[PDB]
Amino acid sequence: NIQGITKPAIRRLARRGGVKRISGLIYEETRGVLKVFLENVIRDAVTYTEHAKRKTVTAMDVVYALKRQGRTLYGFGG
Amino acid sequence: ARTMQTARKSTGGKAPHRYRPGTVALREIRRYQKSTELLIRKLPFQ
Repeated sequence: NIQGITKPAIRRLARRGGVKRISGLIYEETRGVLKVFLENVIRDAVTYTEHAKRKTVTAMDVVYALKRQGRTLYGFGG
Repeated sequence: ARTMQTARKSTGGKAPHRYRPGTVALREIRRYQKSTELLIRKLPFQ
C-alpha cells in the first residue's frame, strides 16, 4: 500500500519542486511525511462524516478538513 | 648526391552519446514546472 508511491513518483514530485539530486533516504522519509499528512487530514475528514451520520466521505469533507488544517483548496466545491 | 658526402653529412632533406549528469534532471524540472498533470498514480493513491 504505502510502497505504491516509489521510485519515479517520488522523483517526479522532486522535479516539479526544482530538486536536482535526490539522496536514497529521501524516498522513505517522503513516505513518512506523506503518511502523517494523510493521517491528519483524513482524521478531520472522518470526524465530519461521524457527525454527519454517513458512511461515505464526500468531497466536501476533504475540503473542509483541509480548511481546518490550514490547507484551503479551490475546485471541489463552494 | 649525399652518398658521396664522406664528412659533415648533410642531414637536411631526408628522414551512444551520453548526456552529462544533471542535464536530464534539469530538463525534467523544466518539463513538469510547465505542466500541471498529477504526478502520483491514481489507483495506488486510492
